[PDB]
Amino acid sequence: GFFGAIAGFLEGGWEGMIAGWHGYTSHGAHGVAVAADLKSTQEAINKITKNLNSLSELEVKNLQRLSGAMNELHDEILELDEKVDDLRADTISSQIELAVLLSNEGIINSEDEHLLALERKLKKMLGPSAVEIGNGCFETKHKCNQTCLDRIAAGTFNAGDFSLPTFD
Amino acid sequence: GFFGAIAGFLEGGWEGMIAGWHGYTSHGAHGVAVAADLKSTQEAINKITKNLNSLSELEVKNLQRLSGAMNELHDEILELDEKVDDLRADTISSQIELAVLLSNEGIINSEDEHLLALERKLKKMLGPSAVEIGNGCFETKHKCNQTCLDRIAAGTFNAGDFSLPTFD
Amino acid sequence: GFFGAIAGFLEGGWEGMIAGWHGYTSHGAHGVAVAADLKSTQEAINKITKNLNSLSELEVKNLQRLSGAMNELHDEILELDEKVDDLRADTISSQIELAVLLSNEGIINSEDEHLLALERKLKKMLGPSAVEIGNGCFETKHKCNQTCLDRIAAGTFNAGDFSLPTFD
Amino acid sequence: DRICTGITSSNSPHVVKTATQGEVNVTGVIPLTTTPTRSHFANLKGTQTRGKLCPNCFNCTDLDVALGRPKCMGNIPSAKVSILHEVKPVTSGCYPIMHDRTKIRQLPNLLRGYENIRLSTSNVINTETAPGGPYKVGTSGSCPNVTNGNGFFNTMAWVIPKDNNKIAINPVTVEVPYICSEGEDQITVWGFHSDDKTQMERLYGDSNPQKFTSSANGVTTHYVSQIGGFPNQTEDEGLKQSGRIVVDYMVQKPGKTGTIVYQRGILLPQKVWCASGRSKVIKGSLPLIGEADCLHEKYGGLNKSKPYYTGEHAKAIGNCPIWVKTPLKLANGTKYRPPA
Amino acid sequence: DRICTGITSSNSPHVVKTATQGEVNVTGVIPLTTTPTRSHFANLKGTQTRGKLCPNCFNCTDLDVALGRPKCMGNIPSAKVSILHEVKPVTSGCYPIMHDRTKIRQLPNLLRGYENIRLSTSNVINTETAPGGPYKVGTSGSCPNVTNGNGFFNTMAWVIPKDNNKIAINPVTVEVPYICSEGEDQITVWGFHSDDKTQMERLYGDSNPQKFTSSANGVTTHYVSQIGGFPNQTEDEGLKQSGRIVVDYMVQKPGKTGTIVYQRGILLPQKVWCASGRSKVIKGSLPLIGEADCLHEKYGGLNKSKPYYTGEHAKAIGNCPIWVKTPLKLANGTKYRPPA
Amino acid sequence: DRICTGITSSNSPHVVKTATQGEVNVTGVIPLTTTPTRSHFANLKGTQTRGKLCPNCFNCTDLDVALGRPKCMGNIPSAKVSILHEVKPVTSGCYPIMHDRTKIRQLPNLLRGYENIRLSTSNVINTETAPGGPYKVGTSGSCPNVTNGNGFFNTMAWVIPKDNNKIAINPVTVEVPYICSEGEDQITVWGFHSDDKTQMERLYGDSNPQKFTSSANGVTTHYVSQIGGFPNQTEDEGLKQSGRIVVDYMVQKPGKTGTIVYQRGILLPQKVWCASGRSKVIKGSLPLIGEADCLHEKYGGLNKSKPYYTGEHAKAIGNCPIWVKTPLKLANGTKYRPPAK
Ligand SMILES: *[C@@H]1O[C@H](CO)[C@@H](O[C@@H]2O[C@H](CO)[C@@H](O[C@@H]3O[C@H](CO)[C@@H](O)[C@H](O)[C@@H]3O)[C@H](O)[C@H]2NC(C)=O)[C@H](O)[C@H]1NC(C)=O
Ligand SMILES: *[C@@H]1O[C@H](CO)[C@@H](O[C@@H]2O[C@H](CO)[C@@H](O)[C@H](O)[C@H]2NC(C)=O)[C@H](O)[C@H]1NC(C)=O
Ligand SMILES: *[C@@H]1O[C@H](CO)[C@@H](O[C@@H]2O[C@H](CO)[C@@H](O)[C@H](O)[C@H]2NC(C)=O)[C@H](O)[C@H]1NC(C)=O
Ligand SMILES: *[C@@H]1O[C@H](CO)[C@@H](O[C@@H]2O[C@H](CO)[C@@H](O)[C@H](O)[C@H]2NC(C)=O)[C@H](O)[C@H]1NC(C)=O
Ligand SMILES: *[C@@H]1O[C@H](CO)[C@@H](O[C@@H]2O[C@H](CO)[C@@H](O)[C@H](O)[C@H]2NC(C)=O)[C@H](O)[C@H]1NC(C)=O
Ligand SMILES: *[C@@H]1O[C@H](CO)[C@@H](O[C@@H]2O[C@H](CO)[C@@H](O)[C@H](O)[C@H]2NC(C)=O)[C@H](O)[C@H]1NC(C)=O
Ligand SMILES: *[C@@H]1O[C@H](CO)[C@@H](O[C@@H]2O[C@H](CO)[C@@H](O)[C@H](O)[C@H]2NC(C)=O)[C@H](O)[C@H]1NC(C)=O
Ligand SMILES: *[C@@H]1O[C@H](CO)[C@@H](O[C@@H]2O[C@H](CO)[C@@H](O)[C@H](O)[C@H]2NC(C)=O)[C@H](O)[C@H]1NC(C)=O
Ligand SMILES: *[C@@H]1O[C@H](CO)[C@@H](O[C@@H]2O[C@H](CO)[C@@H](O)[C@H](O)[C@H]2NC(C)=O)[C@H](O)[C@H]1NC(C)=O
Ligand SMILES: *[C@@H]1O[C@H](CO)[C@@H](O[C@@H]2O[C@H](CO)[C@@H](O)[C@H](O)[C@H]2NC(C)=O)[C@H](O)[C@H]1NC(C)=O
Ligand SMILES: *[C@@H]1O[C@H](CO)[C@@H](O[C@@H]2O[C@H](CO)[C@@H](O)[C@H](O)[C@H]2NC(C)=O)[C@H](O)[C@H]1NC(C)=O
Ligand SMILES: *[C@@H]1O[C@H](CO)[C@@H](O[C@@H]2O[C@H](CO)[C@@H](O)[C@H](O)[C@H]2NC(C)=O)[C@H](O)[C@H]1NC(C)=O
Ligand SMILES: *[C@@H]1O[C@H](CO)[C@@H](O[C@@H]2O[C@H](CO)[C@@H](O)[C@H](O)[C@H]2NC(C)=O)[C@H](O)[C@H]1NC(C)=O
Ligand SMILES: *[C@@H]1O[C@H](CO)[C@@H](O)[C@H](O)[C@H]1NC(C)=O
Ligand SMILES: *[C@@H]1O[C@H](CO)[C@@H](O)[C@H](O)[C@H]1NC(C)=O
Ligand SMILES: *[C@@H]1O[C@H](CO)[C@@H](O)[C@H](O)[C@H]1NC(C)=O
Ligand SMILES: *[C@@H]1O[C@H](CO)[C@@H](O)[C@H](O)[C@H]1NC(C)=O
Ligand SMILES: *[C@@H]1O[C@H](CO)[C@@H](O)[C@H](O)[C@H]1NC(C)=O
Ligand SMILES: *[C@@H]1O[C@H](CO)[C@@H](O)[C@H](O)[C@H]1NC(C)=O
Repeated sequence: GFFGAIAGFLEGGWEGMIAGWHGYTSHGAHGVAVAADLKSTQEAINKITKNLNSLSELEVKNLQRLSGAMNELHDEILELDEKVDDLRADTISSQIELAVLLSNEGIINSEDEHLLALERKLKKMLGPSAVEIGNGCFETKHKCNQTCLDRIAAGTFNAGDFSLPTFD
Repeated sequence: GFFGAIAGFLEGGWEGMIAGWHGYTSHGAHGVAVAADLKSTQEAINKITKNLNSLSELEVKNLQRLSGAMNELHDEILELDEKVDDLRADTISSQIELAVLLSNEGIINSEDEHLLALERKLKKMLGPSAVEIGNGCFETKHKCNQTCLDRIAAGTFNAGDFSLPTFD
Repeated sequence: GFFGAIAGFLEGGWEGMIAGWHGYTSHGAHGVAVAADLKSTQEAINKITKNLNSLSELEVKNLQRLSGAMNELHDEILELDEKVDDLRADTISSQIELAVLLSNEGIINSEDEHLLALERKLKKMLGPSAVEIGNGCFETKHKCNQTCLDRIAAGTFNAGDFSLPTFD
Repeated sequence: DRICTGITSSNSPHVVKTATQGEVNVTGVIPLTTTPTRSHFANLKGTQTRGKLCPNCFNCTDLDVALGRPKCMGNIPSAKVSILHEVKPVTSGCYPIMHDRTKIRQLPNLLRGYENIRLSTSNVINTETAPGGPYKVGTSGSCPNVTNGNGFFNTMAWVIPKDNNKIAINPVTVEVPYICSEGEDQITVWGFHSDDKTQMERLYGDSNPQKFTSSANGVTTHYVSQIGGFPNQTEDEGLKQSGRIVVDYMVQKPGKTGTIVYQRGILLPQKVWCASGRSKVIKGSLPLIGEADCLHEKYGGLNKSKPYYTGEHAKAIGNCPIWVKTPLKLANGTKYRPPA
Repeated sequence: DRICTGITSSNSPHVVKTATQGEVNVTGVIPLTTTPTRSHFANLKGTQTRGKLCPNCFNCTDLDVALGRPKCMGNIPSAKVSILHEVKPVTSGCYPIMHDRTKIRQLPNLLRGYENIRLSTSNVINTETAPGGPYKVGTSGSCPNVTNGNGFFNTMAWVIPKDNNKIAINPVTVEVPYICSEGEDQITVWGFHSDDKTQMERLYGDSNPQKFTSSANGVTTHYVSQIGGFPNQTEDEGLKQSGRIVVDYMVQKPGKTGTIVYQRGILLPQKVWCASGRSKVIKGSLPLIGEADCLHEKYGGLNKSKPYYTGEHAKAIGNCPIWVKTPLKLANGTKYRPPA
Repeated sequence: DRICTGITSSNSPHVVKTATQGEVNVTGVIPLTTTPTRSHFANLKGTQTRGKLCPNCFNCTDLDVALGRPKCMGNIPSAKVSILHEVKPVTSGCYPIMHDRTKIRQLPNLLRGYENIRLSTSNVINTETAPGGPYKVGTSGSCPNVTNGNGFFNTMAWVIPKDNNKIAINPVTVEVPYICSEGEDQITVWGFHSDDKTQMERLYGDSNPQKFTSSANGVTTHYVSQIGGFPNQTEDEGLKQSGRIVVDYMVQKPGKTGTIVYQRGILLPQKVWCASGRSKVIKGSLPLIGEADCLHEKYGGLNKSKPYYTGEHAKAIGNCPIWVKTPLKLANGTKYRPPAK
């Protein structure tokens, strides 16, 4: 979003990320590794699922016929009744449109916030010997091939596996 | 929230924090010290208080009787008037419910953002000799018991009080 | 906002920042330099413009006269029609008032988020030799006068211009 | 090495609107609307649904039942939901009525608006003490009863002056008492018979136009009869008749009396309708086939899936999708990114 | 050591709904609603509140005052807010009326719908030039005036044909002129007296049913009188009478005249109501006890605290809480966390 | 050196409301509303706008045309939008009417509610077979026709009893058939003539008050005529007359018949109105000057700029700004900051 654009986050995307919406990439001698973070993707999906349930909870009164107003006899009243129904449908429609707009706004805008959280998951595992660049990337002393990246996504990566220090 | 879940923030809570909603903890030889951040607590309450005032500012037109429509004579009209009132109440109720939902959305979702802000308050005071982990915690070279933590919450903590460097 | 207040971000403002809403300052032997970030300002302006277009997209049904209800003859019906119009205007106005409130809420609250993104733009250019304080400031080894600051705002600043290391 | 945080990139054909980024493409969406398809109408799930007023009254229209046509008396089941299947209800038997001269057609549509509908068991007016000399009770071959003898609408009494009473009268006034129970509305059915000059003379001893005036709840209705030269018989039994009746109804709110001022040819009210509660009513058609979550005037039977729907808005009852102006979509993915 | 940022953990019995996290427990909430309790009605704070039409008219019902019953004339104070305390208003004196044969009962409820209400000081029809031969003005013991002499409703004139004029008449037409001031609505009260055959002949020289027709603003109303055999006297003075009057009202918009076509027994309009502005009206009961921010049809007098309220929605005027379906709560704490 | 992130500080005269910070000053706002100014009414952009029912019928009012006054029939254009410029329409010719004794004044305003309006070409009642003895068709100098001969309202027939029919009658009933086309509403105009005792005798052979009753769609209307002593002629042709007519209308929905019960003086319906569709109607004034995006009952012609507007809410049609309670502003800047110390 606008954060990433100013922060200099990568504006492009990775086709290799298929098992998730968000995750990590790694650049070294192996080339470019790509892994999806299932935890971040699930959180995004759970938020959307809760949002869907929230939108689906809305109840509005049925619009039926007036019981007293008879056809032909009470046509003028029935015209007003038609108008009341029409305006109800109109007003609630725009209100729902607003509620959905704000919902989609939140979801799309939360993308960069997922990345920022993914920064913290990555940072801790990489240990004190890694260097935070700031654009959403970290510079490591060790090699990090596709196999290394997968352990990061799964949250099992240890810094001691490269003789580097960990947060105790 | 979703940020903390991905970032690996502590999902639990501290019963010892009774004077505030958010704050700091310290883990060492002293055991576990706990102090509440009043600055952060006031801010959260002030947002909610302003939010209450905003919700309380809403005015809608009174619903009274029609002046012209007489009982018995105009019952068919009065039924429609009854319908208009019902739909007004229904529609505005749902609008207010939406407004309150978004308010609660904001308040509950701002929890992690308070934590993220508390990171910056802690980081500056702890000085350059501390190591930022990323999970909302800092590792210090020094001991920090309850007396030390109270000074952190109160914003008086100095790194020089442990002969450690400060941000100049 | 509430973030900056807790994070210890500067609550004041810089009158010298005239070409933009957000940006950077520099404190050294030169005194206090000030530069505006056009990228951050443009993003903020673009979001508002999109918000304006969204608010301007709303259409609601016209309120006209009933075709059947005749003056004098159907005055009681016409009074209810008057009431329907009045309540429609009332309800939609408050809905729009809510929509504008939420828009302005987002805009004003996103200020600190621009700053946080500006941190990441600044951090990368300053290189690994700079020290992140946490209060939105970085400590540099080099002098950074008004000329230096303009290169930062324009995103052209290199750390190699002081023989300091860069993030490649 | 350099490890970074990244977002996927896939085909993004779906579009949603945002507040601060305009329309954006997305990798996935959850659909919130559908355009329903027209179906047969049905019973509202979890609610007895009224179609015909009297289900066990075979070969009887609702208007037949409402007027108390012989052979068309039965149980009127209570219903919290009713289908208006006749915009202009018709009769299918009994004595020829000139329907469009009153509001009578809407009577069964008026009734179905109530939850509970019952016909009174006692008469509201005693014909043997009713104003306007002594009467005998007339019947017709047009209205054969359950044993096929000559009869008449059970809601009314075709009173005929006795042979020694064939004389004109000034307009006399009868009070229609409220005989219904606590809270019930009373619907009083009444009218008048008219004929050609000859039959008028034979039946009533007067061939001048007769005048009828009703009053209830501030509503007054005035009628003047027609002597001969009637429009053709329609919606009746098919038995040729020289005369025509005009039928009207009169709404009496709880504890309220009504008045009928009448001359010769009067059809005095007998059995009256007693109705209470409110029934939810929408336009629809018969028969009701199956069960549904929601009844919709344009789409008929309809089951709820998506929370919203698009298409033709109309009156709808039950567990329904909420109408929306456009096909809304909830984002279930990420804003489109070109491949790196 | 390790210094961290943390969130408290306390008892969290309260629940609020969120968009992206469903229902969540919290340590504290601010209640936004209350369920009000029923109280006596009251004066609306900052607004003069009408109960009875004429406060200084003692022993008078609103309908009494509206009909111009003797002893029941006084100042009708203006009010922007009125309480409808009689859904079906009653009389408590004067000549026996057959109320339910017209819309007359609602007359004072029609009046209270206006902000300003006054009775005209001049008569709208001069009885000495009124169509239908020469008249004298009749009075009754049922309607004793302020000095306990025989009188009548001041809104009407019981005109009687002179002794040399006791004869039947064809329906004659009188124009009711608009005599109210700029912007005011005129409400014309009129009617007709009827009796048994003997008294009708003595009083009018005709014992046939009389016919009356009014027309104003496109509304036409027709009545036919009843000769003897009346319903029992009610809501009147208690003095036995052989006759009954029927009373109706007629609304004339600014500068618009109405017509009354009448025969014998006519009660010609005299003093008329002149009304302007609109008064906000809700149902309620008397007396008004104290002061309140808000009058609610179900809860009566009510002061505003919480911005919203739950319970029975109904018509309500003043500084009121807005009705909502559920007890909404604003979060004032943190989402529940288990102890570490 | 120490490099920091900072926010500007400028003049902040504009104020907007927030959810969590109350009212805050800002450096700039985008106004979302304006208070419109009153203007002349105009044609609605992209839609033909009806004013007078008959634009080319000069010296004819809408009520004149609706009653079928001679000289006042012309092309009646269809319109999806109509301006109600007469709250209480008046006549300007033909035989003197006592308007306020019926609902007749509103008749042309009823018509303009329809998109399509036409007068029938055939008569709805045959005067030569109408109940109540034999009739001739009467005319007046008050109603000069297209060839400048004496005539009458084309919507009605002033039937006079033949010389062998100058006698009182019992109330007779005529059925008014539905003669309009698919989907059309029929609006039947009728009434009755009355006069002083002398003229009544000459014209009708009865000087007693006459009674008339209409019935259609459950609506019954009863009238009793007046014999002499009429109010003065008004809104008519100007020729002095001893008699007055009362005119009423009767709405017949598709396939619906109406009845008229009548005695002497009856004005039998002839040509009837056939109307279909719906026209959007608001109050306004004539003439229509120019073109506009939106027609507003208080502001007349109005072009849309800001998405919303403040001021007097009223009925409005076309491309209109949405009414709001307060002058809303969208924030286009930053929350006020004091100069940094
Ligand atoms: C415009 O009005 C004039 C009358 O001012 C209409 O012309 C006139 O029509 C009447 C009736 O048709 C004629 O009167 C007589 O009718 C009897 C009927 O049997 C007939 O036998 C007589 O020979 C005589 O025609 C009258 O002569 C005739 N002309 C005039 C100058 O009055 C004229 O028809 C009206 N315009 C239109 C377009 O109809
Ligand atoms: C929304 O999220 C994705 C859209 O890409 C849908 O796909 C699911 O993704 C989860 C991954 O956490 C896995 O269960 C499967 O890959 C998918 N689930 C199924 C049942 O196929 C997901 O289904 C969508 N959810 C909703 C509620 O629409
Ligand atoms: C974003 O979505 C739009 C609409 O789905 C895409 O535009 C469509 O492209 C297809 C090509 O297969 C055309 O047939 C449609 O006519 C286009 N729609 C419109 C409204 O122009 C667009 O290509 C998508 N963008 C991306 C980057 O995938
Ligand atoms: C149905 O049939 C006839 C209607 O004519 C009824 O039986 C007649 O009732 C009269 C009443 O005085 C008596 O003369 C006889 O009992 C019958 N007369 C003839 C000529 O048959 C019968 O009561 C009607 N109603 C029912 C059966 O419920
Ligand atoms: C809506 O409700 C249910 C959906 O479960 C349908 O009712 C069942 O439909 C099946 C198939 O036609 C039939 O066996 C019965 O009509 C119902 N099942 C049982 C066991 O009784 C109903 O038809 C649905 N209608 C629509 C229009 O979707
Ligand atoms: C969250 O709040 C709910 C609702 O107050 C709590 O559930 C209640 O628990 C008490 C005691 O067990 C019961 O008496 C109530 O009947 C429950 N209410 C409902 C609606 O289930 C729940 O215990 C709270 N959770 C926590 C962790 O405090
Ligand atoms: C109340 O009582 C009688 C009406 O019956 C009125 O008495 C009349 O007063 C006038 C005064 O000019 C005398 O000329 C009449 O002779 C009196 N009539 C009778 C029968 O006594 C009395 O004035 C009324 N008072 C009012 C209306 O204020
Ligand atoms: C009104 O009271 C009268 C006596 O004050 C009652 O007298 C009734 O009059 C009718 C007229 O023919 C007769 O049937 C009886 O004399 C009475 N009827 C009854 C049913 O008892 C009368 O009951 C009361 N109610 C009215 C007239 O409606
Ligand atoms: C609403 O508030 C008003 C204002 O306080 C109350 O009126 C006061 O009531 C107290 C006792 O209840 C008296 O001692 C005061 O003299 C009253 N003051 C005024 C100005 O009237 C009123 O009772 C409250 N009513 C309700 C229903 O809450
Ligand atoms: C929201 O809750 C907070 C506490 O969670 C309230 O703040 C407390 O209020 C008490 C007395 O009202 C005072 O001791 C302090 O202001 C707070 N105490 C503690 C221990 O935090 C606050 O008043 C509530 N807000 C509203 C609007 O009710
Ligand atoms: C923020 O609010 C208002 C903007 O309307 C400023 O004060 C107003 O405008 C001028 C100030 O010179 C004076 O009329 C009053 O002080 C205010 N008027 C009204 C009607 O409120 C206020 O100064 C602004 N604050 C800043 C820092 O710019
Ligand atoms: C509304 O806009 C229309 C067109 O945008 C205006 O009509 C124009 O008026 C100008 C000046 O009188 C002429 O030069 C143009 O030729 C007109 N164009 C058309 C298409 O008519 C109209 O005057 C505007 N009205 C208001 C009230 O703003
Ligand atoms: C919002 O305000 C900004 C500036 O505060 C407007 O953008 C500037 O407009 C001026 C002239 O109005 C130009 O000279 C600048 O080049 C614009 N861009 C800047 C200063 O970055 C912007 O137009 C306003 N938004 C809207 C919708 O009008
Ligand atoms: C990384 O993968 C490559 C695959 O060829 C290989 O060097 C090895 O499996 C991994 N290297 C390390 C250091 O784990
Ligand atoms: C904490 O640190 C200082 C050390 O002098 C002092 O406050 C205290 O002795 C220590 N221990 C505790 C439990 O406060
Ligand atoms: C800033 O930088 C250069 C020196 O590196 C030179 O222009 C001068 O010292 C400074 N100029 C200003 C305007 O501050
Ligand atoms: C009336 O009935 C006759 C036969 O009895 C039929 O020929 C005629 O067409 C009918 N009238 C109408 C208008 O259909
Ligand atoms: C008037 O009120 C008194 C008591 O105040 C009561 O006795 C009487 O019946 C009432 N009516 C009349 C007409 O006096
Ligand atoms: C109209 O005639 C009536 C009755 O003669 C009279 O009241 C009125 O003053 C007359 N008006 C005019 C303008 O002559």
